[PDB]
Amino acid sequence: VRMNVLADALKSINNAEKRGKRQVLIRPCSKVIVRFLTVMMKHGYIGEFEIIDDHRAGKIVVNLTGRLNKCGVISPRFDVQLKDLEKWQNNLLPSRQFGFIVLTTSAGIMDHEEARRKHTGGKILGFFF
Amino acid sequence: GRMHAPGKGLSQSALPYRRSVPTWLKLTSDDVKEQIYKLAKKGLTPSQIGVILRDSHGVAQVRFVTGNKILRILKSKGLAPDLPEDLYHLIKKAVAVRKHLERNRKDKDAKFRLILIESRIHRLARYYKTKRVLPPNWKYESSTASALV
Amino acid sequence: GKCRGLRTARKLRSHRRDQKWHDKQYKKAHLGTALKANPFGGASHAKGIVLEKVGVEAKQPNSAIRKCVRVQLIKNGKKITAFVPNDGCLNFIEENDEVLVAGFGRKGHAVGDIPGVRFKVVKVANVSLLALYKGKKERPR
RNA sequence: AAGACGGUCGAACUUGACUAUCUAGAGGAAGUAAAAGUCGUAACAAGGUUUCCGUAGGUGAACCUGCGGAAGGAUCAUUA
RNA sequence: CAGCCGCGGUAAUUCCAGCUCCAAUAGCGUAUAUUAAAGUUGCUGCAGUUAAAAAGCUCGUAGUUGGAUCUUGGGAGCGGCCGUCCCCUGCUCGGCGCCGGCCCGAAGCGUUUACUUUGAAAAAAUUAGAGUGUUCAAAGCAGGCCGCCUGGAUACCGCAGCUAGGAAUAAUGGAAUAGGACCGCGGUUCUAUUUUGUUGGUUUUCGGAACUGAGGCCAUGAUUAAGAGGGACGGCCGGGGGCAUUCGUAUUGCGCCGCUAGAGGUGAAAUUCUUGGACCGGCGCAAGACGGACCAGAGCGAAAGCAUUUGCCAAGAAUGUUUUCAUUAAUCAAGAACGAAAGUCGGAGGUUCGAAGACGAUCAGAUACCGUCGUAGUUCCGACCAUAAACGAUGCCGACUGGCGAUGCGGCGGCGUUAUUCCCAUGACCCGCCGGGCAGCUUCCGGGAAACCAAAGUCUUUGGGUUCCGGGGGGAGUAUGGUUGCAAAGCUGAAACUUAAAGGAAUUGACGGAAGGGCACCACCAGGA
RNA sequence: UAGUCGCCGUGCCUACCAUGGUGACCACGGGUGACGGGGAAUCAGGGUUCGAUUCCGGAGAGGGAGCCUGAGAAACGGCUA
RNA sequence: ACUAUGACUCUCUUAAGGUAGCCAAAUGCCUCGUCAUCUAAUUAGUGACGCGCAUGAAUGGAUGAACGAGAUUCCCACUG
RNA sequence: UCAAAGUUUGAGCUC
Ligand SMILES: [Mg+2]
Ligand SMILES: [Mg+2]
Ligand SMILES: [Mg+2]
Ligand SMILES: [Mg+2]
Ligand SMILES: [Mg+2]
Ligand SMILES: [Mg+2]
Ligand SMILES: [Mg+2]
Ligand SMILES: [Mg+2]
Ligand SMILES: [Mg+2]
Ligand SMILES: [Mg+2]
Ligand SMILES: [Mg+2]
Ligand SMILES: [Mg+2]
Ligand SMILES: [Mg+2]
Ligand SMILES: [Mg+2]
Ligand SMILES: [Mg+2]
Ligand SMILES: [Mg+2]
Ligand SMILES: [Mg+2]
Ligand SMILES: [Mg+2]
Ligand SMILES: [Mg+2]
Ligand SMILES: [Mg+2]
Ligand SMILES: [Mg+2]
Ligand SMILES: [Mg+2]
Ligand SMILES: [Mg+2]
Ligand SMILES: [Mg+2]
Ligand SMILES: [Mg+2]
Ligand SMILES: [Mg+2]
Ligand SMILES: [Mg+2]
Ligand SMILES: [Mg+2]
Ligand SMILES: [Mg+2]
Ligand SMILES: [Mg+2]
Ligand SMILES: [Mg+2]
Ligand SMILES: [Mg+2]
Ligand SMILES: [Mg+2]
Ligand SMILES: [Mg+2]
Ligand SMILES: [Mg+2]
Ligand SMILES: [Mg+2]
Ligand SMILES: [Mg+2]
Ligand SMILES: [Mg+2]
Ligand SMILES: [Mg+2]
Ligand SMILES: [Mg+2]
Ligand SMILES: [Mg+2]
Ligand SMILES: [Mg+2]
Ligand SMILES: [Mg+2]
Ligand SMILES: [Mg+2]
Repeated sequence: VRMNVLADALKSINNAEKRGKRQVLIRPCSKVIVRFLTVMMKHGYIGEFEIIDDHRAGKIVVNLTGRLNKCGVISPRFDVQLKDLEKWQNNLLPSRQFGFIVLTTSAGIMDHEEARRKHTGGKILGFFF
Repeated sequence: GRMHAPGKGLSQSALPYRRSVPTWLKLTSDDVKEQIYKLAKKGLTPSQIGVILRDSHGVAQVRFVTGNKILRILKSKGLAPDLPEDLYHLIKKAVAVRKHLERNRKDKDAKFRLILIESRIHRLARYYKTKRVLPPNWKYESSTASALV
Repeated sequence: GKCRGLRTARKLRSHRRDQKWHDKQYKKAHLGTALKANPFGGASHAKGIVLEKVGVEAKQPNSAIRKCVRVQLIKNGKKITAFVPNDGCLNFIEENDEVLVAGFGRKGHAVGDIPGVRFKVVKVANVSLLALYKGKKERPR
């Protein structure tokens, strides 16, 4: 059965961005997804999406720009100590200059660099660059 | 996809967004209940009730017009059956199968379908055991089953 | 992997534990039949007595008469065709003399022409065969 | 003190059972490695009876035939 | 000689010597175990259409994974619309004390885990590491000024246990036959204890445990109904299954009638039948196979597969649906049902064909290919069996990314033709849309060793879930052991030893008793010495 | 359950009752060229193998067993088979 | 292509010329056949070998649990 | 509108 909503959505967008598609409809609306989009949006990687409320699991329409090479997921949700954060971000990213690993925490949903400022380890969700 | 078959049919009811009642309908929940009492007294399932109401009286859903649902109302008045109607219909089906096989011992396909049916029964039975509607000692037993319809 | 579950450590480890044995080399190391069957018994050298001189013929394209020698080990009693290498060294090897034998760099595998000969002679009577071939030392008589 | 009755532990010998490991052994029957034999030429070109699969029986040897499959076939088509 | 490829058959850059030249230098060579190299055991990180590979199919408890839904925000002051510092529990004894009340401090109590951060706690030795002129260093923890001055630090130290902070993600409870909260009223039974100035005793008042009557108030109590799933309903649909029932010709056999001498069969013949009437034709009878042609790149079935008529029995995929329940689900060692042909055991039946077998033919041989006979078997019922290239050689669910026409089913809409005939509403055409379904074509989507695939795609930009299974060829699916079976055999399943290659796709040749084109009197054709 | 022994707690031992406990989360049984650990070698990151060996803990002095003596021994450079 | 043997071929004789299996057995003269085991020692007995004077397929061949007042050989305990 | 067609010194090919 459908286990991971986010896991289906993020593939759908990467198969859009490869084709240069302009706006994308995603069928199951989750709160975690919503937090994820708002994280990338405040930092400027995409435009203004809008969510279609049905007294139900909503839908979401993303107006896509063209700056996103990939937006990936890590299943299963691994715990991540501050020891392993460097090895993860090394092996999981293009470079030491750019690209991000987004992990939700007790503190809240935020980037790994913000986790470095706040002194907060946690559970890896995914990444993008 | 379906559980014990290869079909993957997508056909079902689709309820609309407005949970509001229409303007033309002025039949109250109390009047509908007095109808419920008569029909339950006469002997009828929640399904067939919901069917008639939507057909003649033009009231598609009671859950939407009134607040609570039809089965919980029947449960309040003590019309609910000893066990759920779907298990009722399955054992009745099971019996007719074993009956037809009794003369017709060869029907192998009938044996295969029977066995899948019983697997489906015990699956539901464990759900209802967790939902705390059957007692722990309940048990489908082809010997005793035919007593139950 | 395929089960990328968070709680399948056991299932994974078990599978690995079964499949290591299908690797031919691990099985080679950990079952004893190879170590026991090997007359060297996990050793570099082994002493033995010369009992006869044999000219084994070479394999194809090449064409040669390789000079081997049937030794019998003392500790087990097993019999070996230890090959003497270089030019004119066989006249030195007298019969009924102790020679230290070594391998041939292949870990249980035949080498080229000499069919089934994994062993070569190092010493003769506390005298290096090299020293005899070079002419540094002499045989004690 | 010498000494004796009794209890407990009990070495040791005798026997059996199971159990592990190594091992001799008349003669037989397989595989593999060298050869420039002897008998034929199945197979690869329709290999001159297309090939192969499962299963039965047969024959000095390779092989043969029966029944039902597959094409990795010598046909991706054959006409209201 | 050469780890390997290879060298050596009379000018050997490969041997033995000399002549030189190279690497390393008081050190180098050889052997064996072992490690990186190995993305050749892969969690990070392999493969599984064709190179080795997916259980024949489906059911099934443990195992593993599982939809959505409940707190978001608020107050005062701050910095260059933006960010940050300050704050977001509740329910007996004294002072920031102030004019019995208010607040604070203290004691006790808190629906519960995983997760994360702190501290303590950790034997030294070791490792990393600060300092330090062993004359450098390897070492040591010493030393330095001319009486004095200093060092003899520090870090890492899995996992589990404890300690206090944080509460997003993943569980988990709660009020639904309300034996439901607050705060109250009165009984029944039992008592902590204070009391009547002093000698003694009890119940009360007044406090603390169980039981028991009827209230007032609570916004009074039940998350949605998933393009998750089950079950119901409507008319359909289909070589779907079983049982019983009906029909057809042909067939071979028989009986009878007609004319008659050959018939059979082959590349060419004979054994064979035949003037005791063959073959051929007509009419009757007979038994068991088989249901052609209609029959499609069509349907249904878990899979093998499933097609003469009619009847009975029940089922099901798919469709329409504002039908009910509200997480009941997906995949699965162990265990189980089914499973073409041959084979086996009993009966029943024994028409055809036809393993075996015999003989007749060709042929150097043929114990085969050709022929005449012909046994078991081939048919039905009842008992076993579980193996095929059981092939799409392609496991199941789930999502997304190009078209195009055709088709089968159910459903919907829409000029007109055409039968019901006399309209309606149905039937056949006709033009469309919708769901999933067997297939087809199509392209620089991208992938792939290529052959190829809208899937064999969404891969070094590598993780949606889960089973099975492969790691050089042979030896060998053998042996030994175990288990099943009347037997046949099935299943599980090693090693020694040998060996440097085995294979796939595609290119160019060569060959072809494969086809299409074209030519020549050292080819033929027509002929001649 | 009640005692015995023992410095105490306990099938440690004795007697009388009850009939339990473990198991695909791999027990049970068999193997181990296994004393354990602190550590070493190797390395990109993950890991792999080794570690009798000068510090700690255990066990042992031909094989097994038994004991006096002592605060302390089931001692082996103390005894009896 | 060591000798031996003879897979293979022919011929004479008859209508073919002993296939599958088995043994010095209750069937073998020469014979106490030869080798191994069983004994200190074994012309007996058991297991392989086959040239079988003269094995052999319903004149049935081979096996085979249970049973035998059947024929032989050995071992334990036991005994005038 | 299908009877058949076997072999080839050991005495030296090749980037
Ligand atoms: Mg399933
Ligand atoms: Mg052939
Ligand atoms: Mg042909
Ligand atoms: Mg052929
Ligand atoms: Mg072929
Ligand atoms: Mg024959
Ligand atoms: Mg030289
Ligand atoms: Mg590597
Ligand atoms: Mg390695
Ligand atoms: Mg192949
Ligand atoms: Mg293959
Ligand atoms: Mg399959
Ligand atoms: Mg397969
Ligand atoms: Mg979810
Ligand atoms: Mg017919
Ligand atoms: Mg089939
Ligand atoms: Mg299994
Ligand atoms: Mg069959
Ligand atoms: Mg059959
Ligand atoms: Mg039978
Ligand atoms: Mg025939
Ligand atoms: Mg003949
Ligand atoms: Mg024939
Ligand atoms: Mg198969
Ligand atoms: Mg991969
Ligand atoms: Mg192999
Ligand atoms: Mg080779
Ligand atoms: Mg000529
Ligand atoms: Mg001409
Ligand atoms: Mg340490
Ligand atoms: Mg120690
Ligand atoms: Mg210790
Ligand atoms: Mg000791
Ligand atoms: Mg002692
Ligand atoms: Mg001394
Ligand atoms: Mg001592
Ligand atoms: Mg004998
Ligand atoms: Mg015979
Ligand atoms: Mg007789
Ligand atoms: Mg006779
Ligand atoms: Mg006789
Ligand atoms: Mg016998
Ligand atoms: Mg021919
Ligand atoms: Mg020749």
